[PDB]
Amino acid sequence: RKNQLVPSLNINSRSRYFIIDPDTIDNFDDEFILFVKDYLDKYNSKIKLHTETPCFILKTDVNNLSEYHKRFVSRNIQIITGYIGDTFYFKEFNKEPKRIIKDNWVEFKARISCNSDEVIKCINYKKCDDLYIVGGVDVSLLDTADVNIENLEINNFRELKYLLSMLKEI
Amino acid sequence: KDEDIFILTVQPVGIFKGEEFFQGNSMLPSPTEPVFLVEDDILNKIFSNEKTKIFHLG
Amino acid sequence: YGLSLMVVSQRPSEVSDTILSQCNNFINLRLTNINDQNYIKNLLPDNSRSISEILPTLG
Amino acid sequence: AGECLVVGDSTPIPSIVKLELPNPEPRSQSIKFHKKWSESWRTPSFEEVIMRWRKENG
Repeated sequence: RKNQLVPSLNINSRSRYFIIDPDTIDNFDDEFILFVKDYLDKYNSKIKLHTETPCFILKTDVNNLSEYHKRFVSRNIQIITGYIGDTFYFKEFNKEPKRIIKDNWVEFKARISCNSDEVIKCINYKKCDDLYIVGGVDVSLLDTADVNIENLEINNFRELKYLLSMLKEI
Repeated sequence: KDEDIFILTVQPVGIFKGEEFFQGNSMLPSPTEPVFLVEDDILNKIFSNEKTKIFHLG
Repeated sequence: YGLSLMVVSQRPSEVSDTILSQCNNFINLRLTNINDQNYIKNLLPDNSRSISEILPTLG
Repeated sequence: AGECLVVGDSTPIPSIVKLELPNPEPRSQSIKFHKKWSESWRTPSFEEVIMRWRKENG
């Protein structure tokens, strides 16, 4: 399975979306931030060639997204959610980050949100290139017209890193 | 004239797709892509390899 | 039939061209003669004709 | 290795062709010096070779 994903994971300008179920994987609340931190240092590090922002959609409630946002802020990682309180904003989620090449600065590096009807509609508006469903999710309101639907199955974050070519051993 | 120029002209002599070395001038790198010197771990696979027909020359 | 040759010479331009042209491997040390350098560059494959300019400066 | 340039009247565009491998393949008359030098000492039949040298003069 790892060798089947390497050709797609080698393109710098390629949009990847993630659909993750927190319950399927173990120790999600204490290792998801580290997984994001060591995913972007490898796939979203270059300021010119890595020109598309990853999107992580978690099957959880809105009230749990603030904790993830503040945990990310504590680690000095800039992300957007699209929620401020309990109201979702279409413009904020779909905005394109601004880049300053001479300063190696980008305003945000990930779109971390929850699984909801409003969020799913935003995904369909701007279709991605690869979609990774992790843990098993319905995904019945998403337009899979010209999008790869590679289903990844794991039991821990080490396996996900091994599959995504971020670690040489299981 | 207060113009700092540090330009190196290099020539491709192979690729490192995976854990093995393939020769040939192909897969031109995109602009603004880092150069990372070279490590002894990857140089020990291009030359040393592993086979009975190995002759050391320093 | 099972023979091989190792031609060693400090003046490659003065060695017979019929024999030096059959050599496939070259171990070139420092060369300070223009004619010898040109002859070696002609013998060497095009894959190394760009790195062959380091011959006069070999330590 | 295994690629040939075809230039002639039978083709309109000269090109490089990756030739396949024969099945069965011809015999290879190549001597590997290093693997033959890695074995034990070999003593040839000096009487047979000089006898052939003497007899095969015409």
